Amino acid sequence: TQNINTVDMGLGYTSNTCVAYVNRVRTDMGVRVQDLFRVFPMNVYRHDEVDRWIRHAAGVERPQLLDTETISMLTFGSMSERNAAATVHGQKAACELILTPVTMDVNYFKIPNNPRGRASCMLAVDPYDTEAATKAIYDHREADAQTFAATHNPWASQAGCLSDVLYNTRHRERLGYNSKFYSPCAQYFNTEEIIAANKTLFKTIDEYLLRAKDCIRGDTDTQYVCVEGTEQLIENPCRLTQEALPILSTTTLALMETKLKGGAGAFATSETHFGNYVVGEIIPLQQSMLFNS
Amino acid sequence: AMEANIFCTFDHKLSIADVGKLTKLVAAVVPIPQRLHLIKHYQLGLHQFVDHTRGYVRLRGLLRNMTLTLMRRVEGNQILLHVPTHGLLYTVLNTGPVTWEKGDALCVLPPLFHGPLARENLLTLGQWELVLPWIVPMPLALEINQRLLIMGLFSLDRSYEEVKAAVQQLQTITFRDATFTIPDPVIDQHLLIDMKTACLSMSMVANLASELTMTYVRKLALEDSSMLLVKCQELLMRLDRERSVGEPRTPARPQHVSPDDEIARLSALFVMLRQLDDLIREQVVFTVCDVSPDNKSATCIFKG
Amino acid sequence: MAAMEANIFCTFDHKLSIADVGKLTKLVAAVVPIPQRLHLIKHYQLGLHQFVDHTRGYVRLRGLLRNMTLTLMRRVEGNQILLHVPTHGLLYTVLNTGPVTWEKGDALCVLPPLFHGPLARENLLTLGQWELVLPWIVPMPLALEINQRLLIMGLFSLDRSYEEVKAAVQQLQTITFRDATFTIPDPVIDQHLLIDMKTACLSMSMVANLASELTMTYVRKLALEDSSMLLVKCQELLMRLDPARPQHVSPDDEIARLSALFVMLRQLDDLIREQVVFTVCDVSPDNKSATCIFKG
Amino acid sequence: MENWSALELLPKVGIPTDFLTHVKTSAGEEMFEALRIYYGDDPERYNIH
Amino acid sequence: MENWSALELLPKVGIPTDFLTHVKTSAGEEMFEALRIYYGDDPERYNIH
Amino acid sequence: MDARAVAKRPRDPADEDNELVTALKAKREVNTISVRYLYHADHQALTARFFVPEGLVEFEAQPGALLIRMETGCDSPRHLYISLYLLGIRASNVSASTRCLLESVYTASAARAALQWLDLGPHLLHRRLETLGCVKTVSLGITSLLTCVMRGYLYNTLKTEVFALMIPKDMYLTWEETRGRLQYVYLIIVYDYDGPETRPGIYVLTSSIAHWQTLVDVARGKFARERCSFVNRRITRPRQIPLCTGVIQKLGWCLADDIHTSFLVHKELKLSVVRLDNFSVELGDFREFV
Amino acid sequence: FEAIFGTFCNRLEWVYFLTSGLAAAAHAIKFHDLNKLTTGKMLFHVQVPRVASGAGLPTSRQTTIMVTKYSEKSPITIPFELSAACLTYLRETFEGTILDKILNVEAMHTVLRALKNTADAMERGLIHSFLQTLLRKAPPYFVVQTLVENATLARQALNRIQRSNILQSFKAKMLATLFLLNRTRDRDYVLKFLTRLAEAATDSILDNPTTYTTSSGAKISGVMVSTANVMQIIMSLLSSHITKETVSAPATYGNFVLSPENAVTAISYHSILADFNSYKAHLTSGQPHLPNDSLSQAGAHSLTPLSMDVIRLGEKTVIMENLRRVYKNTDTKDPLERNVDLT
Amino acid sequence: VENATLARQALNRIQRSNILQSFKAKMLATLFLLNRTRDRDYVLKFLTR
Repeated sequence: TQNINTVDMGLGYTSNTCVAYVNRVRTDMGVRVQDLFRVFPMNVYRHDEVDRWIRHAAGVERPQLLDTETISMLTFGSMSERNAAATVHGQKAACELILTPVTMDVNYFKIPNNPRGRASCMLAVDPYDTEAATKAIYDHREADAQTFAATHNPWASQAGCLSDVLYNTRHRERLGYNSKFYSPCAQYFNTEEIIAANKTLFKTIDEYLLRAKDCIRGDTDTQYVCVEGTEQLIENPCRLTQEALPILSTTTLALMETKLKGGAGAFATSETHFGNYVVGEIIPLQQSMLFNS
Repeated sequence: AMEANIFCTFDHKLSIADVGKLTKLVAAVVPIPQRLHLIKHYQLGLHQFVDHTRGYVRLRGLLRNMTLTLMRRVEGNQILLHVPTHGLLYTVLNTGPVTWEKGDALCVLPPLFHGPLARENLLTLGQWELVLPWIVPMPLALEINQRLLIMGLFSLDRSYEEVKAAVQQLQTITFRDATFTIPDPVIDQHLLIDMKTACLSMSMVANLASELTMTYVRKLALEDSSMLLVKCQELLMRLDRERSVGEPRTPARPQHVSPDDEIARLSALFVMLRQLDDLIREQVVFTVCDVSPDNKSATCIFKG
Repeated sequence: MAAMEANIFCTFDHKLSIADVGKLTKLVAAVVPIPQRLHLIKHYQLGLHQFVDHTRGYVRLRGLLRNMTLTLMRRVEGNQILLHVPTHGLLYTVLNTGPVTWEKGDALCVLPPLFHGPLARENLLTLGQWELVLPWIVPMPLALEINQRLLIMGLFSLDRSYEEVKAAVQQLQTITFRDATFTIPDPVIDQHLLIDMKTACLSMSMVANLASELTMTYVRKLALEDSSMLLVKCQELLMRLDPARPQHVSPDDEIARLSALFVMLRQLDDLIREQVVFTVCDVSPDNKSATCIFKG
Repeated sequence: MENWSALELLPKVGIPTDFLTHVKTSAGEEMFEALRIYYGDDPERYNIH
Repeated sequence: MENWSALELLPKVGIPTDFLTHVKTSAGEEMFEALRIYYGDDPERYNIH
Repeated sequence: MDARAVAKRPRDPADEDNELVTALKAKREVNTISVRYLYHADHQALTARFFVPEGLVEFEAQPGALLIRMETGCDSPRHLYISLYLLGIRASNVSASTRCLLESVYTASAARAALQWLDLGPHLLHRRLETLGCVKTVSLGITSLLTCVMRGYLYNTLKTEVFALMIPKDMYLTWEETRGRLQYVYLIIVYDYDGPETRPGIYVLTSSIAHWQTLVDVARGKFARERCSFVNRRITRPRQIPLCTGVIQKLGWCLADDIHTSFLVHKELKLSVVRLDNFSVELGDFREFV
Repeated sequence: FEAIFGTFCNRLEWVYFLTSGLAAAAHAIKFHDLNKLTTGKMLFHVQVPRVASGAGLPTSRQTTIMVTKYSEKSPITIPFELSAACLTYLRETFEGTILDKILNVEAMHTVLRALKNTADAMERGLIHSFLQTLLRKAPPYFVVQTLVENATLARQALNRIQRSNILQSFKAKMLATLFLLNRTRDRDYVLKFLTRLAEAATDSILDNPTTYTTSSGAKISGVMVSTANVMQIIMSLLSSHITKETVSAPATYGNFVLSPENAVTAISYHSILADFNSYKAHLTSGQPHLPNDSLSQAGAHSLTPLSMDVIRLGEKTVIMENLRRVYKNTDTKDPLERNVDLT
Repeated sequence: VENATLARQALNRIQRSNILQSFKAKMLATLFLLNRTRDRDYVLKFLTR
């Protein structure tokens, strides 16, 4: 055994890190949605015949878990999802959020912004002011941060909305669920954490160097939450900003060809075609990551 | 030379390949019929206790008197063997059918070969072979002993299929990480004598106590210091359905039994219990602390 | 407080004759129960003699002996008595007092003394209105026969006339065992039995309800077909009279009834049991010494 | 709450102390654990018990 | 609760201490406002930190 | 064989050099490791590490407790370790004030799984429990790594302090009026069969008694009220077969004189507890009686 | 016949903590009685300089400021084992047959391997736990970059406009600096970036007059570590600045022997202050300042040369270091090899 | 060589898949050398690699 004792002799920070060189990407960068039936197994339809028709259409299995197994299922969780027989790419993820057909995409998707549809940076908020801190992120009498329209996404920004009851960890904790599955979107909805997350500026990044990182097991197909320690920790830059990054997307195959046929700057630009649109890409990784190899 | 050791020899010369099959059992339990020093391999092992007409009870009762002895180290033409001291930890070996879990109680039981083949044997050598007892966890071992007695209770009435359908299910134990078919004591129709010798011991108290006890309840009932005897006399009715004015309100009692014969009914009541007693209890020979990975070796503190 | 000392010195107040000290040298490694477990006990506490009573009940000596702490005598230099207390599970030499053959490998149990044919108890130690009564070490089967009869003695007396009570006590007091005869000193019906006699009869009753009808009919069916030397004797022990298939086959319920029955035989059978102590390995040819292991 | 009355009476060591964001901006953001700023002279230090 | 462990290690003075009523009697009378009597040898005195 | 060889006293390990030191002495090569004195070379006590969920670490953080394993029909965890204090919400013996006290401490979701599992089954509680030992040197974390004792005195490493064993006051009782110089600690579980459900009824019971016969005789005293119930249930419910009015098993023994009352302090809430001192561990299997 | 040509076995490498360039970031000390202590601390004192106010403006009184650092504690543990079978052939030799001696010579080397496999592991764990601590004190570059850019303006506790302006640089510096060699690769833009790191690093409070010093009087400062695949690029693009050098590394750990006066204070009230005897004379003299504060006084007078790499960034000769040498074949994940999620 | 260092354990199913991804991207880009680019620094880097 050994007993080292570190001492923070530095007044200001004496160490710093900058991300440098990608070599590979574990993520599938896929599309397949998270299966809530494996996230909330206990939920079932009231009518008997209806559930037989729903699971048959989604293709989801309908396990007959024993009453003993369900209790541990709601606590420690389990890797309920069967691993794929072959995976040429890697782990997949794609959490889903229903939103307005008349979303103001020109003011939203073109630039990085909160998936909730109302910006909720805690650094902009006055530290240790829980009353004001919870008002700007929920109460809509105040003008919104970023775009000053009160709420681009009424079905997401509201407290108690379908995105809130279904993805906030405390509202999810009241429901039965498998904790081991990892939903990327949950980090934006942790009201009991994010409201307490605000602090003085130097103390905020210090907590960012501890609790902010999340565990993800590395051998399983789909992502799973894991006990910290044995697995390498994964910091998320978005936790400091609470603003998700837009990516390239095309309404139709036609507009996609113009991007692939273009030069190095083609990914950066955004385009529209009547009711169709094409989101621009804020970080030109698509040209860089593949060509850089 | 601090460690005590029980030496053993071999009459047959070992094959060099055979020497390595003892090294796979460095920690296996090696029961010894009687404490000694030099021991011929014919004395070694449970195989000398094998019997033909005798049933499973003979293999188990002799095992209780055997001095369990952990294997130490094979050394050429020798077998080191140490008898564990009480209260010290030792690394035994999980040769038993069921995987161990931490903290489980353990009690030795004779091996039980079943129907379909699986693991068989490795140490055949001139008729004699090195059989080893199973080391089942205790809570499962109580279930095993209950099956062999009840399966012999149905041995008298194999003729009907519904009885055979039940014994077929009692034969199949179902527990954690394991399923097994414990062999039926019934064979060649008639039951083996050692089970029939034991099955009567249960039927004795099941019947002999159904009449002899009636006389002694009424006299002790006068005290009522614990009050239960007022209801204890009605516990002897042996019935489920409520009485319906058939008037068997009071138990039947023996009539004018001879005073000398009355003593014989009680004197023989307990000699049957002395035979049945061996199956009633299982000493905890070992208590595992933490199972080693691969479910092979496991450290255990010796008990008893 | 220091944990009770492994080594105990016993010192006698009364002056000892040479005839006494010579008996102690041959008494070495005998089991000598003590109650106090003090580092320096008086000889009055030594032995079982101080607990004797006018009733001289053999029953009360059985329960009082169970509260005793067994010890092995060692090194009888001079007046001092080195009563070492054995550790559990270790080997120790043992020296017999009661004349019993002691077959090797049997379990042993401490027992209140009986008497052999002389009745003199001769070569016993008398020491000024005091004696050294050391309880016998006996084989386990003898501990059953000496006690299972004793439970019967309180039962049979309950319904019989006093002239018929003495007739049974006269027979049950003697117990042959491994050639040698034995007899129980002053058996005594007492409240010491009644506290135990009642729970036995209660244990006799609960077993009568636990049994399945097939478990009780198993012999009456067996007499219809098979015949054997054991089965003929069992009919003498039972009332004579008072395939249709079993009435109900519920194996999950049948096996559950058996588990409660084992609770009774771990209890009712244990009433005649005494806790085992020494485990014989190799008896000496003189049968005056034997290595032993394990305690109560 | 430490023993702030001691620190201004105990002898210390003068050290260079360059660091980012002023000094009130750093201590005022609680980047250090314990702190005890005061804008005047402190009457409370001469007492001893 | 005091700091009895300091007294159990620090060197003292050989002062005679005659007084009435034995000495264990004083512990049973609470004549002193605080005490920590104990019988056997105490391992705990070595718990320096 | 030599006459001097039998003259020799039994070998003293402490006089001998350490096995790690001896190989270094043959090469005369210093290493950074301090091999001069191996730790835990002198402990008669036997121990084994137990990984534990973080939600059950409370109360156990104070040295001295009881870890009884609890088998479960779930495939994972297959064995949820249970503190005796966690079992107090289940025991009928605990006072409703004492029960409400510690129950607030068990707000962790991992602790919530325990109460769900004791109730769902038909099996009796004593069959699912298994005594293991006592806490010492808690690791504390998301997965606590307790070093539970198997057979011996609890104490701090290097013998610096002898840990006491803690027992709640409600579960402790004294049959004797005058303590003996020695008394064994028998853990005991006694059901009170009734009707809709069979409540437990824990009672740790120090006693001078050692022999099993006299030990279960005094147990028939105050517990005779359950004895009237266990028999009354038999005539009441044919086909139903209640078994074991109670269970006794040895846990260890104590010097008796060292015992005195105390109280634990955790999460602000206090809880008075009987405090065994030099409790040597001596495990004993459950023993049925009616 | 089935011939078997001679067997081979790898030779062990001899890593050391002081030999590594990561040690330049630490002032290592030995302290035998470490197990007893609970917490350490170092109180600070800062009185603010001020400038004269103009007419019509509020002035500024002198403002004393004091703060107290603490000290985190972590341990490490490596199991290793010897089979009792091989262990008993050690001291318990049998007859002196030539065959029996082989098991003695083998068991004696079984211990030498069992120790040096762990003794070598003990040095690497200090490399690993120390680098593990720096990651907890290593804010992402865009955070530190925002400070140096707007530190100067916010003399007061940050304004709500200032806090918003600080947040604006958190994003603008995140979308471009998120990856470097993957994107731009100008040889000057890398040097322009890396030289900006050393200006953003605050100096450690203690100073080292001589330890870690370039020959001919150049004063070393700073250090950095990376995976070999990234250092393989940096050796090329910045080869004009990189030079090998024999750094004067300390030869041995320092020590912090307790003062005899501390031995009383450790028992009297369970607390200690370093060099307690030194403070007494400074009160009687009335002098405020002291020559040193223990931690810089903790030995390490010895020094030894060893070769290292350095770079000329801002006239700060930063040490270069690579940890590929000390994590090869190890079953642990390399701490420098991590990953970054992007929503 | 690009991925050997990370995979101390036997390769993960995600690791094996990223191994396959390099097999396609490298096989096409390096399918022919002198037939494609003839840059001096590129071939000098490719050969020392």
